[PDB]
Amino acid sequence: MIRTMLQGKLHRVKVTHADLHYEG
Amino acid sequence: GSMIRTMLQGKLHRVKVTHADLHYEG
Amino acid sequence: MIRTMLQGKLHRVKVTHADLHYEG
Amino acid sequence: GSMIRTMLQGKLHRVKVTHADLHYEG
Amino acid sequence: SCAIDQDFLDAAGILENEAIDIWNVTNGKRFSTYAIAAERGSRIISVAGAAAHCASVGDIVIIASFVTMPDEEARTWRPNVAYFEGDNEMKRTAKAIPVQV
Amino acid sequence: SCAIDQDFLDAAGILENEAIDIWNVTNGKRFSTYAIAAERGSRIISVAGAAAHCASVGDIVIIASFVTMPDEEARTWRPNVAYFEGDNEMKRTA
Amino acid sequence: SCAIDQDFLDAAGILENEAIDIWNVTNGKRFSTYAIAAERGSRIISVAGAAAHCASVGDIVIIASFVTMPDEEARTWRPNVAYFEGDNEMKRTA
Amino acid sequence: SCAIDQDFLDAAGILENEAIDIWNVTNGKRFSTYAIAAERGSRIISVAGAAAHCASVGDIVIIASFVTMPDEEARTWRPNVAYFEGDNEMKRTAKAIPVQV
Repeated sequence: MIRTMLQGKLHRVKVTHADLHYEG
Repeated sequence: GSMIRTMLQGKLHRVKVTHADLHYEG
Repeated sequence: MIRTMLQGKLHRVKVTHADLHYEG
Repeated sequence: GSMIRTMLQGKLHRVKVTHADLHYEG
Repeated sequence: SCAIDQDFLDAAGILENEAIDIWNVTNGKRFSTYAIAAERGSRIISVAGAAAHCASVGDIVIIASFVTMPDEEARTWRPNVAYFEGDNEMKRTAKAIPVQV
Repeated sequence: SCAIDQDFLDAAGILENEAIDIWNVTNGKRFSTYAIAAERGSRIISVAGAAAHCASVGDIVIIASFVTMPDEEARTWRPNVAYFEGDNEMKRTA
Repeated sequence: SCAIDQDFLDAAGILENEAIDIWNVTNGKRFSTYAIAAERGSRIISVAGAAAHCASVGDIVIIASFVTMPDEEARTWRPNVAYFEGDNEMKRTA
Repeated sequence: SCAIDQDFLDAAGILENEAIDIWNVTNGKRFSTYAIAAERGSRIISVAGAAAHCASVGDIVIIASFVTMPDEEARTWRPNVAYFEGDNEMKRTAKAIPVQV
């Protein structure tokens, strides 16, 4: 029986850049 | 294979939310 | 490398019953 | 373990939709 | 959750208690729940509880399940698909071998 | 986080830090997070942060966990279900 | 279904009947479905049924597949990425 | 997709090209994408393309990854959590052993 577990998290980081035209 | 299924392991059915906080950092 | 694949589907079935008070 | 990761296998980046049909039974 | 005529589960290879995705053709809503068996021949597709906010009686939906397997096997994998018309009548085929003309 | 009374986690077979899905019967919202244990006997179901946009105090929810297993095992598998009423009073059957 | 030119599937390492995520750059909608092959050289990206509520002809989308693997493998893994412009003209780099 | 200062990836155990869930505390949106590394010490959290419809500059978010493992191991599993304040300043601790009073 295989469980899905939280591996890790970044808690309450702030978005510094956002744009529809950035790649990725 | 072997082909692996995703199955309901368990559930809490119709529990009531007791606390809700946008600001609780926890 | 493990892939996630469509196992099966029911194509264009019609919902016959719906209610917020049904169990499950 | 072993602990298993979910990784981007591949992607089609910025392809354009050529056909869209609610009624295509396919 | 979502109850489904066992005959339909048999055809699609979907199991009781298996995770399923439901894609509502009528309203575009998409959600994930788990399957329960309804009586064989009932032709029932029932949505319960929270999921009843996402589908109504008469909506046309696609119900799917997914499995994992290694890449080598996945290259030749074949899904189990059942097609429906009208009042949840499952289409053949599977045509009978012609014995009459 | 979604903090959940440890007794409830035990009954449903849900582990601390396990992925869970929450289906809100009251408002129809559906989201996924992870479980953390609250004190045994507290009867707490607590939503925090982003998840507090999806549920409020008083809302009735279903909290589910999913596991993977081979087909043969899946065909005889019986989920761990706990049913609630009242002041998050737990029963074995509905 | 989401039917996709087989050449595009080959370049991204996506298999017929594999689960895919579609992220619509044009309208921000995000959904998951499965891939079916369209004829090689057709340059088709076709959405059908329910998924046609989430994308329209002309929309720019990203189609991704995810696999699972152990951590060590994951740490050196290189995804198969195909970049598009114009009349769904494919390149190896951006 | 979402670019993240490598120092933050290191602390959370999140890998380049790994599936991540992003939960937007500011607007309640929840979505899944994959991680890319930003320059170490940049303190960047960048959202690109379609995902830019779900988060704006200044929004507070939680970024998580999940792994699978057998139940026996999962019972004692410990996630890698990094906490932040202000302008993406990672909090200790990890406190220094008291050597001064």
